[PDB]
Amino acid sequence: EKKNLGRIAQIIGPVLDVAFPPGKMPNIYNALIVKGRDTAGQPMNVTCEVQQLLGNNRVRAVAMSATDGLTRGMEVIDTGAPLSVPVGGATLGRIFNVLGEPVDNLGPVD
Amino acid sequence: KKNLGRIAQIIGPVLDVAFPPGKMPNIYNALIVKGRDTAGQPMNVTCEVQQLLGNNRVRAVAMSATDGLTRGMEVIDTGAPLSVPVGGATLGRIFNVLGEPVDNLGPVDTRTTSPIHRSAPAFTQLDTKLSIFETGIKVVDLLAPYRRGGKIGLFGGAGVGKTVLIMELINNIAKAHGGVSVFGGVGERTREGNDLYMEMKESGVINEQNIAESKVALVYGQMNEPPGARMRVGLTALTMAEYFRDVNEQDVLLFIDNIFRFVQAGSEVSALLGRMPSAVGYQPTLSTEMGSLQERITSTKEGSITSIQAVYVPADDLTDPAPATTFAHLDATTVLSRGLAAKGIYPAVDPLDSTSTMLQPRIVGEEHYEIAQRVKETLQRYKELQDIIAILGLDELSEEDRLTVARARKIERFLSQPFFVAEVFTGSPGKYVGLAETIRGFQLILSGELDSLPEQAFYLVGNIDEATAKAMNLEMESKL
Amino acid sequence: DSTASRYASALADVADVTGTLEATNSDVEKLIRIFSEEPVYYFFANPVISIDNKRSVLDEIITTSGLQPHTANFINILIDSERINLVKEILNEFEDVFNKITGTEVAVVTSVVKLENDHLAQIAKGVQKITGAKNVRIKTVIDPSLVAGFTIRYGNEGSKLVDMSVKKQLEEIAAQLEM
Amino acid sequence: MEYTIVVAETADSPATLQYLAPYTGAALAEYFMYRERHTLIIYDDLSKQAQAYRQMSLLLRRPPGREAYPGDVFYLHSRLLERAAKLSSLLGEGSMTALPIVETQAGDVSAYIPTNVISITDGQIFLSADLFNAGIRPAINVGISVSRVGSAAQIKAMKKVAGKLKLELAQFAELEAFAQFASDLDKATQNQLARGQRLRELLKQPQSAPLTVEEQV
Amino acid sequence: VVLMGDGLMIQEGSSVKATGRIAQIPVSEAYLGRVINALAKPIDGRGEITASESRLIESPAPGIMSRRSVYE
Amino acid sequence: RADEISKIIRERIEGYNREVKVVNTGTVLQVGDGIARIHGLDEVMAGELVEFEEGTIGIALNLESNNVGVVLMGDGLMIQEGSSVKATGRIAQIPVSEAYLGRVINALAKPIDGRGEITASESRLIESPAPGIMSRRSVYEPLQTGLIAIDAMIPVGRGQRELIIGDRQTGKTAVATDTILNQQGQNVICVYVAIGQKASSVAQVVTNFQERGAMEYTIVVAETADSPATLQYLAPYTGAALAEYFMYRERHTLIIYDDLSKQAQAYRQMSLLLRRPPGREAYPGDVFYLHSRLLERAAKLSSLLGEGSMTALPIVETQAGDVSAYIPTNVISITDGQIFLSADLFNAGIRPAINVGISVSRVGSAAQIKAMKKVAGKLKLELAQFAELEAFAQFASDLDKATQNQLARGQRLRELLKQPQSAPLTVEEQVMTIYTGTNGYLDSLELDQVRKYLVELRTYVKTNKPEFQEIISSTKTFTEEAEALLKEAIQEQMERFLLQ
Amino acid sequence: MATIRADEISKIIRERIEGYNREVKVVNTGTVLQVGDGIARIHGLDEVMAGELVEFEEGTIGIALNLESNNVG
Amino acid sequence: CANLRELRDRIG
Ligand SMILES: Nc1ncnc2c1ncn2[C@@H]1O[C@H](COP(=O)(O)OP(=O)(O)OP(=O)(O)O)[C@@H](O)[C@H]1O
Ligand SMILES: Nc1ncnc2c1ncn2[C@@H]1O[C@H](COP(=O)(O)OP(=O)(O)O)[C@@H](O)[C@H]1O
Repeated sequence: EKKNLGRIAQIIGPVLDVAFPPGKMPNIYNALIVKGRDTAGQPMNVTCEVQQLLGNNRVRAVAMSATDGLTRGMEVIDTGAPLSVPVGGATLGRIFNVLGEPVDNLGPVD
Repeated sequence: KKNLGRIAQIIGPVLDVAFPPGKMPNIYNALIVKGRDTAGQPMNVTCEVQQLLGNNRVRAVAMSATDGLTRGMEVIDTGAPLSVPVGGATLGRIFNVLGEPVDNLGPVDTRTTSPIHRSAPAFTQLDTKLSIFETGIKVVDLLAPYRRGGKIGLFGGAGVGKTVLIMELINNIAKAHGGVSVFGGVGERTREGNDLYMEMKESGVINEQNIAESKVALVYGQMNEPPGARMRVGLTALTMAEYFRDVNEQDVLLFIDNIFRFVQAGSEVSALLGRMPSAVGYQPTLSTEMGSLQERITSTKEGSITSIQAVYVPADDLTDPAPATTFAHLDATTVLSRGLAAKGIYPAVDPLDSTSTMLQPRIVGEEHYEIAQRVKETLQRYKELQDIIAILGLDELSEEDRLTVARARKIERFLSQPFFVAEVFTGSPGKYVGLAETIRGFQLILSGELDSLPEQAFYLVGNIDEATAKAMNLEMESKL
Repeated sequence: DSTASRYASALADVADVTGTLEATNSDVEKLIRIFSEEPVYYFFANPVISIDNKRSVLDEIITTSGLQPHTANFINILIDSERINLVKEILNEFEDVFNKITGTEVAVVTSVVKLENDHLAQIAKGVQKITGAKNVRIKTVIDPSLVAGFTIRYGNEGSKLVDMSVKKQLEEIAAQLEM
Repeated sequence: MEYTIVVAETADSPATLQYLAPYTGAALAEYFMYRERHTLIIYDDLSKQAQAYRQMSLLLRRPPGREAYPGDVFYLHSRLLERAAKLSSLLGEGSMTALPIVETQAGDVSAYIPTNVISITDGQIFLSADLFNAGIRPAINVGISVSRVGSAAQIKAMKKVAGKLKLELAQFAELEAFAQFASDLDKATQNQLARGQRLRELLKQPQSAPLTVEEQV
Repeated sequence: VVLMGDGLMIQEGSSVKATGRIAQIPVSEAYLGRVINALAKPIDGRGEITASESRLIESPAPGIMSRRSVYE
Repeated sequence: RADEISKIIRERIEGYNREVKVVNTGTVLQVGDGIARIHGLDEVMAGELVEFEEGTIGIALNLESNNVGVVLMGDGLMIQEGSSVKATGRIAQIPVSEAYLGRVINALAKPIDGRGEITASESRLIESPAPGIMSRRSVYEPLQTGLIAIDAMIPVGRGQRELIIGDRQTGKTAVATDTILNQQGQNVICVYVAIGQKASSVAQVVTNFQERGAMEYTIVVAETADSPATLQYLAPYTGAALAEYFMYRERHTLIIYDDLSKQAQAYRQMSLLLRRPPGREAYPGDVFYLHSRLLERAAKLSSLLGEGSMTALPIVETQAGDVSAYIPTNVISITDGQIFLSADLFNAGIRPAINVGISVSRVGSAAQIKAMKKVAGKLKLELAQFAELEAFAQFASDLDKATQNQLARGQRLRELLKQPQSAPLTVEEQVMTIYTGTNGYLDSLELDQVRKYLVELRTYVKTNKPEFQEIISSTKTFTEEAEALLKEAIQEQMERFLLQ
Repeated sequence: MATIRADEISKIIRERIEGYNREVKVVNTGTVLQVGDGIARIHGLDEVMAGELVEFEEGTIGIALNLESNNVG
Repeated sequence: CANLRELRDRIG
């Protein structure tokens, strides 16, 4: 969406909590992509979904993939919407992850 | 030291020290208080360091009584984590968890002190020369042989055994044993331990006129303690054994009562330590310090520590996590099922779950092994037919099953033993048995030679020849 | 976010709405030595004191402290909104939030030698190279437990570290043992 | 009446009394113990005592242990029942005999408190609802109830006559339970079963009947 | 602290007064026959039993060696 | 000598070059017998190890707002609580190479036999993701185990993940080590870990290995109950990394997880101490995450990734004969097959106990060899027939031949299922055994002597027909002349044994 | 409420500390905050009844249940 | 448990 860059406040395992500036706070069930600071040097990004507001510009999400190798206080970007998964009629014969990115090394789908 | 501590929040048996923020001791360190009492201030209560709550307040449980203590009363730190005087001085004296003699004789020298918290021994130094020692109690000797130097697991409900068993075991194997022993009395009844001390005096193994002749030392964490003492008297018995393993280099048989008292004292205090409840309600850190206590007891090429743990399963609920861990800790396990002594089959060891890892035929003399597997199969047949004998009558089943039920009934009644202290429950004198004697006895029973005698003839028997004497006595008294 | 840091950010908010951030920092600096002298802090904490006596002696303090009227309002609201048992921690915790929203940052130099103005300025320039504050304030202490020179604890209050000191000998022992 | 003492404590009187009054009984116990006369004590309704302790303890936010009781109830009842004992003659044979009663939860002895107090005490004695229901007054669940003291705290005459009759009654109950679904029981088994039922009749008391020791011998 | 008397009349603001002694119920003779409720109060219209020992409600157990073997 | 040590000292203190990089650091708030909390650390990642002041290493789990919880990898005595601790930056790798074979180690893979330092060059992340579905393949290679019924009824294949959920203290470790010793033949490097046993037991087991010669090619990572919670929490992960790495070096591998119940018990212990809010049966929510990430790490490779085989054979024991306990119902919900090694089935004398009731296999029969189908389909039928119509044995005396003969064959097959402790009986030992069992060439014999009949049978024919051994090992398919030679040897041996 | 209450957001506490003993209450207005499972912790509104219907910016309605110290839960 | 194990016994 916009540059709603907040700090990853509190991480207890796959439960991770992300702070925010008080201007914009994301909605509930809202997908948030974390620019996942990976050990491999590339930004292997991870996603999450907030089913719990904290009120104090702080969200409560869990991440779909492994949250290991993630530090405190990384930035974040919201989608401003729930999980916009690229489904449709063109997605035949392909294997998917949860967020719908193709995984069977046949390249991307529409 | 120079950290004059201050007491902040007295929460039952758990208390706390306010410290000068510079200097604080570490875990398991002693903390002796300047306590007062009903007159004057010659009161000295120790405190053990578990954890430190950040800003100059720590968490510490008192061992002795937590009454009569004020906030801001001063405590004294040591830096030595409870160095307990164990050497040749301890022999024949009932000691406290504070390393204090309670048998109203003079205090022995404290030259041989050692801290109660320490490193468990290494892995590689581990004496495995596997051989059995014998007792003279048929239902464990035939079935589940006791590994010398390992551990023995005695599980039972409250009132099914576990006391006359351990009394007969010390009564046999202490006088059979050239090495010294230790009885820890961790949370048993004070009367029974007193009576043990009287029995020890009568046996002459102490020879209370002489310290150096006494082959045992005593420590009694009785029920009067706050649980801080009840969780450390176990390790006091441990370090009493440990000095005899390392510094004395002689083999020691080790007699402990219920460890379930100890771990439930841990469960009692973990709520108030600032920790949380656990699985079903015990302490969370169960198996960690449980296995600490365990693996600080082993035989490591310098002395042999055979050991007997009388852990009380509550109300025969075998799903309990601490005896579940101790199951994998032990070497030879005997569950003492209540339904047996309910039928009066003293002692009430179950022939089904009970085992050892010493059932190797290549260590037990393979005919023995054949015998044991045969009789366990027989009892399995009996207990599985128990469902339908109370439904179909005695003689619905086939005739092979008939003689099977009869012979199995006779052998399970033959599982008795008149112990040399059971006389306060039988009145018949105590009886000692062999091992190959019992082997021949059980082969002659289950082979079916005296498979016509009355079922009461094989009851409270020393052996099968004694049973034949009782059989002729019974067939006299039956007609007249 | 500490419970204290909520009101610390509140004090940051009033230092935002006015331009007396240095004046309110001097006021909270007066307040930390006011709520020193532990009978004073105990009396104002002391949860059985009648609250009108608290506010009347508080007005006496406000008369004698020389506070801004908003930071004067602060003690009254910390009385009424009952969180009086952590107020010294609030006065401490205003420091870093004022430090952040001001735009500077804080660090500590721990040398064997009292480092001069040019050296501390070069070190603050390297700190702004690695952090990028505005008017980064690095107070110091000169401790002889080190051997060689400057150690930096920067970023947060104690977060990240660089050094050229007794570390160069102790880690030399570590990188000599080599096991 | 001259040698009995009641220390009464009903329920609506507040919980502090319900916690501390058994220890007042312990205080009377300790005094008359150190005055060397033999004195017994019958603690009664300990489930009420543990329950009122649960009330006062949980109302001070000690985080309770297993099944919402506090954990120190073992320490409580140990601190109670370790008091009553028999002193030696050195301090002068001051004896204290204690008999607590505990309400098991509706015929079930597998509840929380009775496990703990059975581990505390020496001997248990069960009142079977089954045997009192069938009319065996009073009902002793024989075989399942022992004494850790054993017969050494019996007179010499009782050991001299019948020191196995607990065991022998257990034997008879076993054989009778097995012999109910039998068909062709031997005259030996017949005499065993019949004399066991004769002993079952011997375990019958008219109530409030004072008996002498020789009167049972 | 826990009340013994369900303190309706116990009111806020009242200072509490210290005593410095553990619970010690007075015990002597003339107890033989009487009924108190944890406070040395004969609650049957009896009167008063004087007493002088007043041993502690919480006391240590007797000494282990001085415990007798139970024969009688 | 000592001067050469001094020059090693000299070359190392010249190797010290005053590296100036940034290190995250913080101060000790509270330690709590396993839990330690420190504040002032942001840039530490999840699951990262740090190093304290005293030398005790610890790993970070929860990155809380105010402080950060670190859990201890050793003995927590010398913690000072006001001292400073620093960070590292590594993700808790373990060094690895070939030389572990026959070595025993702690959870840090550091040696404890004292048999020298393992010359480990390569290393590996502990929290590695499992290989993907595209790297996964099907199963063709049969795994051998030596046991009759579990070679037979639920076979195991190299690549898949079979599980045994026998109850308390009835023979799980035994049959695990029997699979190990049965792998004396092939090239497969089994991986043994032992968790939460006494050290004397595992020493007894590895001395059994020393006797049988397993120590040439085995590996033991034994983490007894002495160790702190985190070591046993991450020890099967270390074993798993060993397995996956050596599988990436194209070798065939299996693993014996010992007491994942103890693993999970340690996990809920340390986690609930760490104020992870508890979930079902006081275990925190990610216990399934732990077991899935441990077990489903094992897979079968891609045959362009090297075609290594990884087979997970773990052990969970359950309180007092239950199915509906928590972590057993989790691991049966996750893994393919299951095996019920029940206590009364052992105590009945079946050596060893296999319930062939609810024991089902998802892979079923697809991993058995071609001769195994021929020898085993009739066996499956006969076992179903005896297990169903078994109770008529009490009057199979009266019953007709079609149930009577069949019940007699069924019970003597149950006697055939008996096998002693640690007798390595590979495929040619057992195909003849099941063959004469299903052909009835012994049903004239009575109900005890069949065991000595069978051992004399297999010894004589294993000495007599090496061509039968060869055509077993080559075809893996019963040709008719093989079965001819088989029946010939059966008639000869039966003749000799009947004449005694 | 013991550790953390939801009447201490920075905006409401700054709105408090901009003046101590001051003007009228926000009797029908306030800031919604900490929206749980339909659980709205709004500050203000010191005339709202017990069981009172409240209307929102989404058009969704709500019902007063727990009129607390400063917020309305 | 104690019932539930015994109820397992009764079921079997
Ligand atoms: N095939 C067999 N024949 C005879 N005895 C056996 C056989 N397999 C196992 N046993 C015996 O059963 C006993 C228990 O076995 P084991 O110790 O393997 O149980 P376990 O549950 O695996 O142990 P743990 O509880 O440590 O996992 C062993 O002492 C062993 O002697
Ligand atoms: N072999 C036996 N012979 C006679 N009585 C026995 C025997 N085993 C147990 N008992 C009786 O059962 C009780 C069990 O011992 P006990 O002191 O209850 O120990 P625990 O409480 O650990 O079971 C004994 O007091 C005794 O009365």
